[PDB]
Amino acid sequence: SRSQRAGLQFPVGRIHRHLKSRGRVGATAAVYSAAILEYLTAEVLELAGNASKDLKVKRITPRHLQLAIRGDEELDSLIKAT
Amino acid sequence: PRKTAGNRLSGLLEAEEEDEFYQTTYGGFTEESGDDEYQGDTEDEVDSDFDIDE
Amino acid sequence: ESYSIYVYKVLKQVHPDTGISSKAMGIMNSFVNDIFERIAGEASRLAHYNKRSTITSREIQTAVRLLLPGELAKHAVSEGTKAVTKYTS
Repeated sequence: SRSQRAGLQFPVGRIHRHLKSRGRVGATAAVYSAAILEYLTAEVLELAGNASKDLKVKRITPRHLQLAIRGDEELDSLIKAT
Repeated sequence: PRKTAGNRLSGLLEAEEEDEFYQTTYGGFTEESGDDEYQGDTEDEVDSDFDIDE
Repeated sequence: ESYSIYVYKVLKQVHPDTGISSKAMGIMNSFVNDIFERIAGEASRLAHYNKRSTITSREIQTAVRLLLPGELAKHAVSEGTKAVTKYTS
């Protein structure tokens, strides 16, 4: 896929369609956008899967997401500015 | 000097006061009773103007 | 828009043996959508500011730098550039 070319899990073409729905939108804008969104999802997820004293969470619930985001000065401030 | 000094301090301060933000945002970050596991047209969909000359 | 399936692909990459609840998945989809709207709105105004007809990775880098705090903007700029590079290469 085009997402694989960019080395990502996020849908580049779908993100391109979403950007257009919000004049031309180029592939680079869609690729850069998917990459940053994938980055933040991975940062939030990494922490939530490790939101334990044993660090082993079997299933991520909204408590883990609150521990992940609130447990991080930068994610907390990002979500709050939004 | 200690690489482990103040280990949990920052979090204990954060925990001192309730955050109403995490109670309302996106429906609130609270566990529900009956909160099941997430299950499992998945692939990317590409328009004609994806690879236009930028 | 729905990004829940791509949030899942990332979850399986970071934590292969970890699941996600439906409410939790919905919050992830809401967070991805809220951030997307901010970045887009921001890139949109820069293309307006510079009279640009085409939105490129230049506006997204400028948007990321404006809305993302501290270590997050630095890393997300490295992740976006890297991905664009391997796509354009």
